[PDB]
Amino acid sequence: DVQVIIKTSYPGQAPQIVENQVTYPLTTTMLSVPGAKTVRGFSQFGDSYVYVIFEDGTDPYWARSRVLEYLNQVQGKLPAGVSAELGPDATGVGWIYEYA
Amino acid sequence: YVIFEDGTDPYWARSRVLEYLNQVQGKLPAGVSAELGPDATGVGWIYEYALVDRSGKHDLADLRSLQDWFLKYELKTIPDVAEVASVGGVVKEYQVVIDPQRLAQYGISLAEVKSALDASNQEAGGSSIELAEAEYMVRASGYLQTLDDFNHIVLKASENGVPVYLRDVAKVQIGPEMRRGIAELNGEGEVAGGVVILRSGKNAREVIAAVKDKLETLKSSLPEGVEIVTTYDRSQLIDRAIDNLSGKLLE
Amino acid sequence: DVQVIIKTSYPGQAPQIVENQVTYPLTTTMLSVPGAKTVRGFSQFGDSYV
Amino acid sequence: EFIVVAVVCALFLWHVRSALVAIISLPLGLCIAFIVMHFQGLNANIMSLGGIAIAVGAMVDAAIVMIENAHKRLEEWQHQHPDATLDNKTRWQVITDASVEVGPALFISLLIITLSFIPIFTLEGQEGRLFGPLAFTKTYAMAGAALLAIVVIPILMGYWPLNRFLIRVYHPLLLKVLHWPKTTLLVAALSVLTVLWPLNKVGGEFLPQINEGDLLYMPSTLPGISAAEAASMLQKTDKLIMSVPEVARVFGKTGKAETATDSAPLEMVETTIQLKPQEQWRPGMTMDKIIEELDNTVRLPGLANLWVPPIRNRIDMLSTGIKSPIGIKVSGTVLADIDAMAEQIEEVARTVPGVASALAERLEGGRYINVEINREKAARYGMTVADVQLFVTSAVGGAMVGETVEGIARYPINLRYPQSWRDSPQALRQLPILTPMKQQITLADVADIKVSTGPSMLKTENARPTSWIYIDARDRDMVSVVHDLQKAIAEKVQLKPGTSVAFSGQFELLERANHKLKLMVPMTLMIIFVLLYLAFRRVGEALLIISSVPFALVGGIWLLWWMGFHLSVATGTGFIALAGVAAEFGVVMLMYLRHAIEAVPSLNNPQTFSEQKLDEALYHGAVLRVRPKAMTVAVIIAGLLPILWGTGAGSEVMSRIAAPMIGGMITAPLLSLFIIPAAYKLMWL
Repeated sequence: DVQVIIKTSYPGQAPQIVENQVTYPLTTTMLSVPGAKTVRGFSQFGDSYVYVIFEDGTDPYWARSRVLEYLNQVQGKLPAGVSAELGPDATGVGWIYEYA
Repeated sequence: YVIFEDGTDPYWARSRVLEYLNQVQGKLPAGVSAELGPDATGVGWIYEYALVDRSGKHDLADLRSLQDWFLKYELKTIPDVAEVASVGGVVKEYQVVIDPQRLAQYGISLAEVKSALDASNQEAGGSSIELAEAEYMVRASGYLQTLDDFNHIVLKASENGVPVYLRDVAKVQIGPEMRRGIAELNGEGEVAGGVVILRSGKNAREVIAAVKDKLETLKSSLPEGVEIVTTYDRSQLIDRAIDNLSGKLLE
Repeated sequence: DVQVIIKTSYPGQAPQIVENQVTYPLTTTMLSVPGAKTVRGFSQFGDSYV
Repeated sequence: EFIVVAVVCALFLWHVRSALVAIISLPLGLCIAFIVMHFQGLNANIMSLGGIAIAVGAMVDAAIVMIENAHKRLEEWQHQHPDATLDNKTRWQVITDASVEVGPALFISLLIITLSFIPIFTLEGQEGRLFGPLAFTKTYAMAGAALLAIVVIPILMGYWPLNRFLIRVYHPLLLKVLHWPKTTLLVAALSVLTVLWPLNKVGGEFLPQINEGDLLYMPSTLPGISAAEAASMLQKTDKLIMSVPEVARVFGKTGKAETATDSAPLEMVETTIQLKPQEQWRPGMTMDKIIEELDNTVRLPGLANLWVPPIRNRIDMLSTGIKSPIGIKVSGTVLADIDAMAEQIEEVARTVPGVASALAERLEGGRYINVEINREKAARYGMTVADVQLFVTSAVGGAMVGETVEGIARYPINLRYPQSWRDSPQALRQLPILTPMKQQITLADVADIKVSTGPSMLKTENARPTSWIYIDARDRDMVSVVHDLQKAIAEKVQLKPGTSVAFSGQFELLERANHKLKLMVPMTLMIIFVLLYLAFRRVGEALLIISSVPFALVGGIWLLWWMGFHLSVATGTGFIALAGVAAEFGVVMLMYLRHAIEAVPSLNNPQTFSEQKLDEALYHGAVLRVRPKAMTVAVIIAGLLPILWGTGAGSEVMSRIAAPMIGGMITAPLLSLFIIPAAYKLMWL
């Protein structure tokens, strides 16, 4: 599907704090993006991931362009040093080649 | 307000305005930052309600907090609700008022008071140890919770003597932030309320139906005495117009 | 052709430093953009164009 | 498939150039399909080639029919006039007439096939993206074949033992059927009604287990383990996995790679086992037995084993998030209620006979060392909160402070106290504190430190906390165990206000596809009926030959039960495709029979009590029309048996799509051969 990943880093903050101050305003904001099917999200001791999966027949780039706007709109509310960075242009199924 | 030509994509315009916003951001003042607006316009004010309390119990400052921190998040999850705005009420504000006479006796300047006040609201623990059996994450407190915490912070330490506490130069209290909007019902008194703003280009009837259903299924969680009275609803006009046109066609 | 210019300013940094820390991560990153034919780039004593 | 179709055509017609004229329709159809899909922007994958391989026979049948008709007409002409006297003019004339006599019917039949398989484009989501290319290429191939058959085939047909046995076996049965048609229709109704027996035993799933050369290993464990212990567990489990003789490489890994597409924390194993080519083992060890051996060899108490292919596992994790095929999400707002409900459900699920394992994710499974910094004491010594928590964010911590550059590379810096000061909480309470007063004190004089429990990671779907339960069942069916778990957790477990339970994973997609397929049949039937009225211009014959698809469905489901396959979306597509082929066979039969009854016998019925010559017309419609139907059925079955018996890469889906059609093309034609003449004779009176 069309998936967009939002990874945010909050150095040294218990899961609850990072979920209240970082993940919640992002998961509730990305649910208003035009064409967002679902918004999964989980926060760990220092990080917060948010996966926005869109509806069917959506341009893979229109989705990113529309997520950037809401990212900018929510950036004004995040903590001092936190900054939400967009994910790459690939997904989990894109792991093509692996070497050691 | 940038209004574009006819036949322009509502999203192409925003994507093209973002670029020029970035281009001009380098010239703005130090702390100024231009933020884009929502995905709606002025004509998108679909539904409006007011939070009334006919018991004289809940103060004006509690209704607005309830709105902001419960309903703005419960209703924003509706599929095509562009925004939920709050009108009227009072915002809780920690006001620390300083007495010049008592401040001069101790010989403290405002810069130190400010630097000591705005440097005790951090919470961060970034270590990880092992208790001989498994991982152990590390926390660290530091958030400000109550009022006495404001009177328990020291500004300067007196060597082998009573340090000066914030309670000695400045007294704390709760107050209303400078109001930017006042609202009121028929003739009774001020009331806090909300405004639902719809996304440009979507149907209003479905959004109103969903909003009404959620506000109804939420009627049990609200405190005792608070009620939501609708002050503007656009579904009535839609129903009237559809009925009139259908009757005209039939006749 | 369709050309996009990226101008970055690094006040007072020898060409090599600005090329290692500014121009290289930009020239190597812009080569992954969908539809990028080529990515030219050069850095001077205080600036970097791509 | 091409070779077998050519062989069948050459064996049935017994003429090499006729076989060439018949098979030349396949390469040109393939070319047209490839050109159209290149114009659209598709690539060559399993689905496209599968669609073409499915359409091979359905595109050759219409050409072989016309070839046989031209053969018969030339034979009759030769029988009428002396041999050794012929020229291109009369031959071309008779061949063109013979081709025009039967063109329109087969053209409309190919159109029926195409526009009756077209309704499968309504699938949306994963199954839609999977079955889009198949339908696209099948439709393109069939359209090109119809075009060539109505345009090109006549030209190169004009340029260029076994049937006696069929007639001898058909004659008496046809006569005895025409004697009493009512009993024939009754036994047909009974043969349709006898379909309820296998429907119960046939299982149900989403898609077949498409097996590739590798497989993943992702066991579920508790997050309470260290780094060295995790590495040791990884080493031992990899060395145990390598003990199987069907493993070439093993690349285990815990934690995450330096990318945003991987959010796995430590304590989470994810190994990629590479299997030797399947030409390097006893030819009786399938993938299921390899998975069984792996599961039985690497028990390693402390892990919930799980084995899945990489591509399917990652697609599942992308579309739903649950790695296992079956999963249960417990939603709500309170963490304690959700955790208790997940525990209950996990404990009840592992009693179902088909389930192999069940594990619920714990929310409150995290150990914290809470350091409540008393502000009064911290102030008595003259030090803010930040100054007293810097002794744990940097000394007991080690947060970064900067990065040094070396050419292009960059490396971080650290700062922290020795290891002897983070041994135990009692070692923290003795941490030396240098107050701003240049004094010496401990950490217990300014803060109270204790140990407690709390959330380790907060998973929220749609801005609501959720707890996932991974189920693993490899022996029993999927829908069976799903229904069994539903009944169990609805019987012996009580719900709590504010929490819900939802089955996810493959079951949601299965239900969506099931509803789509259920509402997709009316469109197919309507298109078939419309295109049938377009050809016969009568509702009677249209309904007559459209009442033949039930036998096809019965045969398909019987073959599905017999082969051991389960009901999935592949079988649904197979049935939606088999309907059109059944309709096409019915059209051919009734067209030939109708020409028969039209030519001679339109004169004797006006005189009442005249049925002797009415049966001779049906006989003529079942003596001259036996070779075309047998040839069509033979080529249809032969162009599908290869992909049915195939055992390679990606053959699962194609075999599942082909089994229903091969099953139905044995029951629908065999019954039609007796139900079409019976009902038609009944209708003519």
